[PDB]
Amino acid sequence: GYALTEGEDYLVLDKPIPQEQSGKIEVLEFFGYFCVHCHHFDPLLLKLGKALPSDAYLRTEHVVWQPEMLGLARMAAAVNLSGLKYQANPAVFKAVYEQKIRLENRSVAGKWALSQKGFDGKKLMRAYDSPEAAAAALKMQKLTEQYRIDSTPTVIVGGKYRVIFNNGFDGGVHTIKELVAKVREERKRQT
Repeated sequence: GYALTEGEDYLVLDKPIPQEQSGKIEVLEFFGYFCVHCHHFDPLLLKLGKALPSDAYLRTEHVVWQPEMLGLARMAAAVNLSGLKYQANPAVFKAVYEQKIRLENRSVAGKWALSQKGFDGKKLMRAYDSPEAAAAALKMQKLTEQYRIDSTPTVIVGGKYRVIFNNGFDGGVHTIKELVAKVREERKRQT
């Protein structure tokens, strides 16, 4: 099978990241659109996300390490606020990592978004402009600094378990699935 041994598969965080929901097991991913490993790992992570039972969920946050790149953090806010994660991610990652398009810039984003064709780019920009998006951008920066996120992708399952990708990011999916099972059993009540 696939036993979960500490200091091997995962590390118990020093200082847990509060889930945005009590009652369900959070799978948290920090990432950047400029990160070749996030880009590659993203299809696999969304797939896991879509298959997660109803008691668990995926949450993704975009690291902010330099003020100039808060706009990428804001584009991620758009993507998610808009409900377009499953549609837009591949395209967004592509534009940023493969095409070096500067989506942190607003004129550029809006243009790219509306030039798109595989999802409602209009919707995306409605959300990108929403004041809720800027607020989420700042919370993302806050999250980065507050919890010392110095590498992407960082996956914390259930607030208190940090994934160690000792056999590749591809190998971490079936570790994340086990961490949710671990938190579930930790949550579960008796008689």
